[PDB]
Amino acid sequence: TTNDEEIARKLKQTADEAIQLFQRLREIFDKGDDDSFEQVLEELEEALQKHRQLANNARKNGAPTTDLANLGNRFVQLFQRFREAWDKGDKDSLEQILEELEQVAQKVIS
Ligand SMILES: [Cl-]
Ligand SMILES: [Cl-]
Ligand SMILES: [Cl-]
Repeated sequence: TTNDEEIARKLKQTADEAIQLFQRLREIFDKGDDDSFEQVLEELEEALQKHRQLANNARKNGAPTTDLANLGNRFVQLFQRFREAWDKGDKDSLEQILEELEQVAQKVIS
């Protein structure tokens, strides 16, 4: 098809990467180790940047966007706080911010 579907397909793919990766980060946090955790942490942020960049391109070409959410803004702003909490070592934040994140995700996917 057009390059506008390729963008629609990649928005959808990157959202699925983030959804997948957030589920795994979530449970490493109930388990695992800074090793895997920090690794999944960066994967999730890599997916979300791709998604964001794809979104800019769809907006440029005015592509007909079907956006499953926008707790998307909610999710991204909460994920930025989570990273600041992690990087600050602030562990009590981490648990609160991780719950809010799981709540947004489930609101979108269901
Ligand atoms: Cl989507
Ligand atoms: Cl908070
Ligand atoms: Cl919410």
